Amino acid sequence: ILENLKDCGLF
Amino acid sequence: ILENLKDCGLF
Amino acid sequence: MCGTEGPNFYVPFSNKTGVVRSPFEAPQYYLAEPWQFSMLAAYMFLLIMLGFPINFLTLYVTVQHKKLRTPLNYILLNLAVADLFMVFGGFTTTLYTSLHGYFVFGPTGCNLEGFFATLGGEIALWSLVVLAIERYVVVCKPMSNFRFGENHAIMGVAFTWVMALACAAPPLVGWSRYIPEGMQCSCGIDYYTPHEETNNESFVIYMFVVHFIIPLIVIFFCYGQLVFTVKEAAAQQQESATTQKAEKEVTRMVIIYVIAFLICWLPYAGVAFYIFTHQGSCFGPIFMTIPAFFAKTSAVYNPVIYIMMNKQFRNCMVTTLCCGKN
Amino acid sequence: MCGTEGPNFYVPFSNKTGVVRSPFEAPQYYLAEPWQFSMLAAYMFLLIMLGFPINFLTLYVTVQHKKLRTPLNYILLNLAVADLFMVFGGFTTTLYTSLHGYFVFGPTGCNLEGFFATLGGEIALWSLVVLAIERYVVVCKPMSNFRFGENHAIMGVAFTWVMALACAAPPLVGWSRYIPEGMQCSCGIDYYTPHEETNNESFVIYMFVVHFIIPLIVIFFCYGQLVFTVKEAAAQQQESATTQKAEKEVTRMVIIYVIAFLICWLPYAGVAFYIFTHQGSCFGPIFMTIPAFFAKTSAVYNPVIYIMMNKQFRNCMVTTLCCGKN
Ligand SMILES: *[C@@H]1O[C@H](CO)[C@@H](O[C@@H]2O[C@H](CO)[C@@H](O)[C@H](O)[C@H]2NC(C)=O)[C@H](O)[C@H]1NC(C)=O
Ligand SMILES: *[C@@H]1O[C@H](CO)[C@@H](O[C@@H]2O[C@H](CO)[C@@H](O)[C@H](O)[C@H]2NC(C)=O)[C@H](O)[C@H]1NC(C)=O
Ligand SMILES: *C/C=C(C)/C=C/C=C(C)/C=C/C1=C(C)CCCC1(C)C
Ligand SMILES: *C/C=C(C)/C=C/C=C(C)/C=C/C1=C(C)CCCC1(C)C
Ligand SMILES: CCCCCCCCO[C@@H]1O[C@H](CO)[C@@H](O)[C@H](O)[C@H]1O
Ligand SMILES: CCCCCCCCO[C@@H]1O[C@H](CO)[C@@H](O)[C@H](O)[C@H]1O
Ligand SMILES: *C(=O)CCCCCCCCCCCCCCC
Ligand SMILES: *C(=O)CCCCCCCCCCCCCCC
Repeated sequence: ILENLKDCGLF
Repeated sequence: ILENLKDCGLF
Repeated sequence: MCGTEGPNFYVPFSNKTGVVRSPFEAPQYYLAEPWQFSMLAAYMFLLIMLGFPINFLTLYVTVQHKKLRTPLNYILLNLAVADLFMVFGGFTTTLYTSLHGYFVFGPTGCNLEGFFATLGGEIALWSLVVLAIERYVVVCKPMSNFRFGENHAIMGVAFTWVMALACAAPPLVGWSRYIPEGMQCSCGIDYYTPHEETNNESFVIYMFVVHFIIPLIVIFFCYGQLVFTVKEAAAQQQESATTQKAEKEVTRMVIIYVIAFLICWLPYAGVAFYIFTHQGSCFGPIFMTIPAFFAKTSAVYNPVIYIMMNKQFRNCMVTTLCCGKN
Repeated sequence: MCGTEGPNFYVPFSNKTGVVRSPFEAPQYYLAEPWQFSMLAAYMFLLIMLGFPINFLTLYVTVQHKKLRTPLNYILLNLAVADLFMVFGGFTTTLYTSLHGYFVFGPTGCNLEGFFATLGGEIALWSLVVLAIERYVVVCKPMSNFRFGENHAIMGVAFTWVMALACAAPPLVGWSRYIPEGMQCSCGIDYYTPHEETNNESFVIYMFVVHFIIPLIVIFFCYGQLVFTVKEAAAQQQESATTQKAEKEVTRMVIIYVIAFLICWLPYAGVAFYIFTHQGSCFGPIFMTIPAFFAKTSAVYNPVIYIMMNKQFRNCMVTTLCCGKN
């Protein structure tokens, strides 16, 4: 998920 | 110098 | 019987002393010492001070940086713009009027000031909602083969605008109404007066339900789902320390998002309710200010939480602020 | 003839209208509209808001973190403590008195409020000086075989205290004096009135010379030397990109340190001087406020520059603020 997490700025 | 620089918090 | 009534207002004071004057007309120094009007102003200043930079900088940085201009970021810009209405439409107006001790701009003034201050804070709210929905979609991948694009981002934003008009516009044309609230220097929605000629009673609920509980639920669902999805993916991948951090840090944030959300809208819902359900009850003009104190400060702390604490955005600030370098 | 005189004060207004009252006695709403007193208060609030956190947090973090408790950091703690006197001794007092419109605590009030507000800001100044001296010693290695220890750090601090008393104490016992300055809600040193019974003329210079130019020079020397030493070491070591950054970033900071220092003390020196050298000249009570506006805000921006921008300190804040983690 870490990819999408980044796009959302959540991680 | 980079050592002392660090101790002073300047770099 | 607690307050004073007039055509377009309601003063939380007993005119048995014969001292009560229209808030469109004279200083309400009987409602509260003048120095308390000063502190009100002090505050409005504060929120302008912090709130205008923080929020404005957000648009600015989004200009210097190409990496910020992504669909998943649109709603966040909505969020800052909203906050700016909250500043210029509310905070600054109220700084001026507070300094007179009454709502100098009359009822039209009250309608505008009320409308933008209200519009602004609802866009912000629905931003926060739309946001969580997108993050849920993108991450919980609830619809298969679905990728979130610019055209969704656009509706996302539009939808907050429509939602927000759905609440700020009614009072301007008969369903509920705008009146100087609190110490009468600002103008909010009417939700404490049972003013039949406009059906405050009903709007109040519709407000409560559509504009509080819906959001509350959605936001809690979407983020629950997400703190679920990510907590699961972590378990299924212990071997990774990064995925371990991610899941841990994503939780920490969603807690914040939520806590901070109750802090903003709980007071108004808490009061609106308690008032609705204790109709024979007198409420101070300072105490009537409490719920609005919380709701306004979010124009500072929402940027901080959803923007300054957002990894992407933060960098470009520190970069921009520290002069192109660092 | 421009002002009004009294035993222990000087009001920047012409009592030909017969309206001027002692600032220890009645609101000076003729000196300035009341709303301008409100804005004064608004400000004092601001500086308390930002200034008290920032500075207090500095002590706090230095407690949670063992890596901060080093000799090269003592003077920085001095700096925060100073700022706190500036807050509680000055900022908050002035918030109270501003809200009355006159210096309610009388002359003793004026002596205290003046003394701590003045003591505080001089420790801060001399901190900034002592600091640059230490950084020069440690880095320019001007004395061979010399290592800076805790026992130097201690004097360093003591010396700022002595220096500071050397300026705040005289006015309390006859050389110059403390009087409500500006819009008369705060109490500064007397430097614009030629009050022979206390020799303001002389102290003013001694102030100007010892407590401005000395610092100014020292600070400029020590940092010049240092931006020298480091610019040289960089050249002599091109092969290193890190030493390249260091020298580049060290310059950027020393520029700031300096710019920011003039911003703080230039106005008071600029005014003190222009007044000394245009003795037949009338100066507004708002304009008399300008120099002090700059000098007080440093209780916000000095922590930011010398502490929040200090790499060590910053980490432990972000750590402490974000709850043990990050
Ligand atoms: C609150 O107090 C007074 C007394 O009831 C009201 O003011 C009077 O209004 C009439 C006109 O309607 C005037 O001729 C009197 O001179 C007023 N008296 C005083 C002392 O002001 C006032 O209207 C009431 N306020 C509200 C909001 O209705
Ligand atoms: C400024 O204005 C007035 C007039 O010169 C001064 O007040 C008078 O003071 C005497 C006592 O010394 C009183 O009996 C009068 O009643 C006062 N007049 C008024 C209108 O207040 C006042 O002292 C002057 N202020 C200063 C700072 O000296
Ligand atoms: C500064 C003034 C502002 C931001 C006023 C805003 C007031 C609201 C958005 C009130 C709305 C609500 C109720 C009236 C009752 C239930 C809770 C809300 C948030 C839906
Ligand atoms: C808030 C009030 C404060 C901090 C007042 C401070 C005023 C001074 C420290 C004034 C000192 C100076 C002069 C009077 C003239 C030359 C410049 C200074 C800084 C030495
Ligand atoms: C939308 C509502 C989201 C609620 C999220 C609640 C998350 C609670 O998350 C917590 O995470 C810790 C690890 O980080 C665990 O040790 C705790 O047991 C767990 O309760
Ligand atoms: C105490 C006073 C210190 C003054 C320091 C002035 C430093 C000016 O430093 C600047 O550094 C740049 C590289 O970073 C160079 O390109 C400029 O030529 C140089 O003027
Ligand atoms: C480009 O590199 C500029 C870098 C340095 C910016 C330093 C900013 C310090 C701001 C301190 C707080 C100032 C405002 C206080 C208001 C009351
Ligand atoms: C531990 O991890 C806590 C982490 C989150 C702290 C979030 C703080 C947000 C503060 C926003 C500004 C609040 C004050 C506004 C005053 C007018």
